[PDB]
Amino acid sequence: TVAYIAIGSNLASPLEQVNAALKALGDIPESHILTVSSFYRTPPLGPQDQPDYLNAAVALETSLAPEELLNHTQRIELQQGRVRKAERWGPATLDLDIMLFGNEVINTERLTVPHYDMKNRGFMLWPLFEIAPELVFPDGEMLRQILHTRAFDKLNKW
Ligand SMILES: [Cl-]
Ligand SMILES: [Cl-]
Ligand SMILES: [Mg+2]
Repeated sequence: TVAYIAIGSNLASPLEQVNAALKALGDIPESHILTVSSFYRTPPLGPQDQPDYLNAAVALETSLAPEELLNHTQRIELQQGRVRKAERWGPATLDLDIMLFGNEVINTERLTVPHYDMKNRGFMLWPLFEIAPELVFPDGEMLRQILHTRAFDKLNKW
């Protein structure tokens, strides 16, 4: 099954963090990285000069069950980042989100696929469209269509 995973970092050298996260993701059992997007740059909300976010998307072929994949992504986040409690409202060392898992729809306390609000987050959709321009969401909506009809500025590259 192809899982699409969102990667985000705005602390401790994001280029270093995304690269470590990619390596970790690549090591997950019964899984293989199919494709990686370019790295995008998402500035913060606010003028106060806060660190920009590096965002990416990964196509991960996997024979794992969705909750099994989640066990590894959470593990990776916990081992590589999640250093201070403030990161939940503020800058983060590493965020790993499972965006999509094949055409599955999943709503458990643990795991919600498609990811919460992802259709309204260009920092997710732009890199996903780079690697999967023909993608169709589980409800039948085309990703391309979503980007042609919602108010997303083009994200600049890192
Ligand atoms: Cl850099
Ligand atoms: Cl959907
Ligand atoms: Mg392997």
